[PDB]
Amino acid sequence: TRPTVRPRNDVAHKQLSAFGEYVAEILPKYVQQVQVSCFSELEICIHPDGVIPVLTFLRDHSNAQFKSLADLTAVDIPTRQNRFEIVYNLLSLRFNSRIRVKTYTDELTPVESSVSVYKAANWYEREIWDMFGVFFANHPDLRRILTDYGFEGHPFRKDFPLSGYVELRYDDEVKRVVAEPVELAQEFRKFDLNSPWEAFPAYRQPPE
Amino acid sequence: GVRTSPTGEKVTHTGQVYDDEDYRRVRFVGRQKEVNENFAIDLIAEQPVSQVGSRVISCDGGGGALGHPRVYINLDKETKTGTCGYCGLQFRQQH
Amino acid sequence: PTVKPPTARKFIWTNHKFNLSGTPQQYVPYSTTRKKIQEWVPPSTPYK
Amino acid sequence: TSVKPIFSRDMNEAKRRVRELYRAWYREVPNTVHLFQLDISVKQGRDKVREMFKKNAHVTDPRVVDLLVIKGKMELEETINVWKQRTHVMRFFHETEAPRPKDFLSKFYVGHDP
Amino acid sequence: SNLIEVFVDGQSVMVEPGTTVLQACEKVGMQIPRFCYHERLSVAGNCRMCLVEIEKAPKVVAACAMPVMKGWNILTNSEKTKKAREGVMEFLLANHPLDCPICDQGGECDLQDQSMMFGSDRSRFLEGKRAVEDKNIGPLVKTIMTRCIQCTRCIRFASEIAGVDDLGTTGRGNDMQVGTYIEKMFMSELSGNIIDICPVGALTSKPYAFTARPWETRKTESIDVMDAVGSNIVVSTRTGEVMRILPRMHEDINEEWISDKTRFAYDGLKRQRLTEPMVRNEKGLLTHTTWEDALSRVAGMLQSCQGNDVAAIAGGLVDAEALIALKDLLNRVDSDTLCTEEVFPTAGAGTDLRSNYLLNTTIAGVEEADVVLLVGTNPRFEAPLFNARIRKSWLHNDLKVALIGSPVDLTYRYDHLGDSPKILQDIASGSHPFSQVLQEAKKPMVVLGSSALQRNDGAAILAAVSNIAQKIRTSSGVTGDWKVMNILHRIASQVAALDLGYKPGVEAIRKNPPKMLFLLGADGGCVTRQDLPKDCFIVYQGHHGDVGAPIADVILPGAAYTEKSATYVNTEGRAQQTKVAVMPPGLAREDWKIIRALSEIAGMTLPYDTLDQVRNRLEEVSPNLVRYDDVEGANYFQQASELSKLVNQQLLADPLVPPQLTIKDFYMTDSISRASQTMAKCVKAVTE
Amino acid sequence: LGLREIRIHLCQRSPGSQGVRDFIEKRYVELKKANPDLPILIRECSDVQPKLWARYAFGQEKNVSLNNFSADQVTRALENVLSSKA
Amino acid sequence: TQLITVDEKLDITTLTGVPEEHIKTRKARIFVPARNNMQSGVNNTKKWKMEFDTRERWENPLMGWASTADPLSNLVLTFSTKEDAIAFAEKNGWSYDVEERKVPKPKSKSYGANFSWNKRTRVSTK
Ligand code: SF4
Ligand code: SF4
Ligand code: FES
Ligand SMILES: [K+]
Ligand SMILES: [Zn+2]
Repeated sequence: TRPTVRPRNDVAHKQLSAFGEYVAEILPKYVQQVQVSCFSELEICIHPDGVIPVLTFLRDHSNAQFKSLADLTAVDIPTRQNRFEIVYNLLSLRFNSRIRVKTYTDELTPVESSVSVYKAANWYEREIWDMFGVFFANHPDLRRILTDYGFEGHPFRKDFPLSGYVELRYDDEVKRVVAEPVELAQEFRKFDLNSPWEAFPAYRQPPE
Repeated sequence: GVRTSPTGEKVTHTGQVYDDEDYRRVRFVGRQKEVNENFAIDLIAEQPVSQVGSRVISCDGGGGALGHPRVYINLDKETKTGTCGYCGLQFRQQH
Repeated sequence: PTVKPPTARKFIWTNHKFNLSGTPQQYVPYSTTRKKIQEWVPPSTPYK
Repeated sequence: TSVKPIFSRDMNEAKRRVRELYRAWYREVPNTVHLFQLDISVKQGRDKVREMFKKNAHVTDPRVVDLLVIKGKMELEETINVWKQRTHVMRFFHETEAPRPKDFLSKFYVGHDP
Repeated sequence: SNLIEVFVDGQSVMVEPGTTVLQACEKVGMQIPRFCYHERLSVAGNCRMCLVEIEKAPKVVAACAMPVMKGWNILTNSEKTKKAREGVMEFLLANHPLDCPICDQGGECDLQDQSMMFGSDRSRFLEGKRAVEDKNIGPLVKTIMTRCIQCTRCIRFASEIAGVDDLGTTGRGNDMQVGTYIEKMFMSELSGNIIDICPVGALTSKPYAFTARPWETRKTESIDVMDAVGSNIVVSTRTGEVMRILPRMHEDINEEWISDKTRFAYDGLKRQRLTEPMVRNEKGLLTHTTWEDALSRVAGMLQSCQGNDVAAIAGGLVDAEALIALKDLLNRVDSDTLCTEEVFPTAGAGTDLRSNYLLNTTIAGVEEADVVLLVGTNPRFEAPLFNARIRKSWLHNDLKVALIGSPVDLTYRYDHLGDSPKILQDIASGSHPFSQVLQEAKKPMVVLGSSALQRNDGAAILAAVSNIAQKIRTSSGVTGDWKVMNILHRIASQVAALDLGYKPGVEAIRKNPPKMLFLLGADGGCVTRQDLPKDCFIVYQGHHGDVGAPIADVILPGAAYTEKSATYVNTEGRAQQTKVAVMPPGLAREDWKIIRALSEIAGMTLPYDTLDQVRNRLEEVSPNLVRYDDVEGANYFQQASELSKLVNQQLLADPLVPPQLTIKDFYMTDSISRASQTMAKCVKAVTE
Repeated sequence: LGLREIRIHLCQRSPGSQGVRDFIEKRYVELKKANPDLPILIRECSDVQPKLWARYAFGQEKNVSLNNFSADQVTRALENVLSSKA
Repeated sequence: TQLITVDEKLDITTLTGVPEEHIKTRKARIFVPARNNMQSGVNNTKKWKMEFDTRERWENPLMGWASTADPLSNLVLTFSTKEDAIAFAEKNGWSYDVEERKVPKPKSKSYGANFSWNKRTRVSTK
């Protein structure tokens, strides 16, 4: 298993599991799950109402010092009743490490903003509202940053189609760029690429 | 050997030709209809048949790695010539 | 190519053509497939 | 059934926010018409605002109407400051689309839309 | 309970004795790789893909054949299991030709998928592969035996399910070929199903060959309408064009098979279609005309009638929605002369009770029976999958089959009692040993074919069979849950029309001739212009123009069964719905939409606009039509038997000859099949 | 101008249809002998309340609820429906 | 407290931004997809698929490409079981048709049945 297989590190896995136990024991009010992946990456899953009292801990404790906010992401999983999965990625420079803090929300449930902790989120979660529809409480300046000004609907939801609902064209009748219902010259060919055999035995879910 | 429909249009090797009442022929006025004059079937038709000394024969299309994957053709029958799946070449046995 | 000529083939063009856009020999796209669904031609005989 | 509120505790506060949004839009319709050099009357824009407000007037959930009020505030902020264009304001008034058929006979003549 | 406990990967599970290792691993949730094992075929065990290791045992066992024992721990993903799978893949791909880019199985091939997910990634074979000469078995299966792996599903299907016993394995060793040893045309009613059970690309659908590819196709579930079985199918289309038809999985109807007519009617579905309304010109030649003019002409000629001067004939491919729409439209004009092509006797109970015109038990009830008595039918060509179910019960359940009619082949052995209908009169009076055979039976079954009811004395035969069934049901050992009187149908639109209250047969029109006739795809020619008055306004509403379209005055193009959402009821009373795969070509619309638009333009507008309102109307007239995939039992055979005993009808001594005898009369049945090139090729192949 | 067809929807198992079942169990037979040309369509289903649909001339329809009815009450119901003739 | 009580059905048609005609006139379909009969794997029949109907797909005037007008023609959603699919379908106001899954019956396979003595299950060839 030497040349074509990725090497496995166990000291980093043990240290990340120890830090996960440390975090889950320091904060038992909001932390739900702690899991270390196979490629040595820690994940903390907490309650949404504990987004803010956890993160500042990871920004201010001497044993964590996760001073950088790398990426902030929401993931749409329509199976769960809380279809939006907010993901904070934190980087600690003094200890040279990376952590992931995950939480959940639905459409109508507000989430407490993180601009009081990391100022970069002042843009990041704002883009989330532009793409998914997750409302963030006490945001300083919340407005759409990527989509069009008159755009209705959140495009990154999985129920939103690939092509939109309106397409633009110039009109000499009104001398204006107008929006019309979408009519494609060629349909987007949907491909069925999933092999019908069992993919991995180690990731086998139990049946009903 | 292109055939001419009596609407004036040349006919492609796929057999497509616009009918005399079709309006889409107005896309060809003031311009030309581009059609390949090298028909594939009429160019593979005159290629001679090779007699081999064994029951089965391997075809790769020539050039080694520059052709099609190598396929083995059985020539057990004495009525039809064994034609290659990819290249269209046909082999047979001298018996 | 004066010392290394290309291999001769029966389908290689004997004359090169420049860009023909804007001229009456320019390329226009068209479908290369026949009619997909045929139509019921009515009979020519009287119905009585 | 226990949910977290955002701004509106009950339906009365949400209706108060709706009335505030309509007040602001009725205030800012003439300035939107004058500043963008829109070639329509003030009454057309004001009754367009009324038509949209009556169109979205079927909701009984405080959170949904609260989010509608927030999105109306976003539209008001994008209109009050000149961030939109003439086409963005005129996109509400569909002027290029032909009137679609509505009765069954005309839709049967046109196509397969059920 | 005698369920013993076994282990899969250290996890306990309880199974019945006789459960294989493959079945236990499937019960836990891992699908063991296989090539020759099939869950509806006999176990062969001659590919060794299913080799797994039981712990504390120095040999790998075949999971497809070996039964489990108590305490067995099946190591499904240990080292030696993977070594055995990799060796089997190396041996399987040692002689396989490099034919994937010319193959029609590419993208849907079991060998490629199992080679990637279980086999190795490079070849140690440095020698020459074998090359097997190709054969031919008809114009339905393109035959390339170079790609066969000798899995022997061909022989097991042709011997067990199809029951023809012509395929075999000739040779010994590496030169063994799966063929027929002669120039024999393998042609049965379920031939094309072998194309479904070839894990490699050895056998290919010939009309489908070199036309499409699985990953670019869209799959739409639908219902088969070419017979009254009601098979569930999947139509795979490519960019708004139907490409191929595959069977679905339904353990009560069509388990994973379809007939060849279902498989190959699509190329005739895409030919000779009606794409525009046609009206008569000044001469009388049918010329094209927009929707408004034709609908106005029909409404103007319809408003001039009142009473029994309008009628309606429904073809074999009509949904219940258009049936109820035309029923409401002609009830506004107050005409009750609504007729179907196929004749059913209304004497006695008639179409009032549901118990005397359905396959009353189930399709699957043949598994719970032991004596079956067919009366004047040929179920091999009328309902081929019902015949396959009877054959399955004959093989496994040890059935006892008999037939009263012409000596026609049924792909098994039956008791030919003669073609005289008077033999039925022998069974009711006990003057035959078969009366005692039915008497000592536990769960008997009497099946009466629809083709025996289309003669001039169908009522007498129905009365005799009903008397026989009610004599067995009371005098013999029938508990009460079991139902004895069954009727097999052959038209998908017959049961749905009879459930809505239509008058079966065309005798009502022939009694009093109308001045306006409505045809819903009535290409059977039940009536012609010699059975009608001088000035008749015949209106045709169908997709294919075959027989009733040249004689029509106004032609209204409609939608086929793959082009509209349609509610169909099979021969057992189960209701099913089809789905739209491709929109109808040209200016053709859905049939009930045409009827509703005609009613709206005539001032007799019906109170439904969309499909859900029509289904609400269907629930209003008969609720069982809106309960999908749910069969409802129809009781009260006793009342029908009591009502059928009054009018004593005399029989006929003519032999009970079904109209379909050989395979050459099976392909040409309906309008879709009559305008097909594959069907004409099949007829030319079987008649030569 | 007349009665054209009668429809009786009922259930197979629910006790609310039970008396209606008794009608078909006891008094349907000669009823079919009473009217030789009136189609009385009996429709049995799984979980449907009893009903009686009577179609009159020119598409007129009448609905009479038959839930929790005895044999005599349902006999009076069909007798009134037959004696309407409107 | 910081919590309120809402006792109404979740209807978010007004916040998804979809047009009206693609809300009331579209019939969604929730189903377990059937196994492709050309293959033998059953991994593709593990999760529920929510799809929509098929609208018109006409030919292009240039080369006859599949020109369409439905924006929801390629929308396929995957749900773990039936109840969340029904909840999501009723959450966006889409009228739905639900088909129950069809589990195959566990057969009783015997290898010795091909070699019986007094039964019809004797195979003719092997
Ligand atoms: S049968 Fe399968 S492995 Fe063999 S050539 Fe065809 S696609 Fe390839
Ligand atoms: S042709 Fe296919 S199904 Fe028949 S024996 Fe060979 S691999 Fe099996
Ligand atoms: S599946 Fe068991 S040996 Fe083939
Ligand atoms: K195959
Ligand atoms: Zn070659």
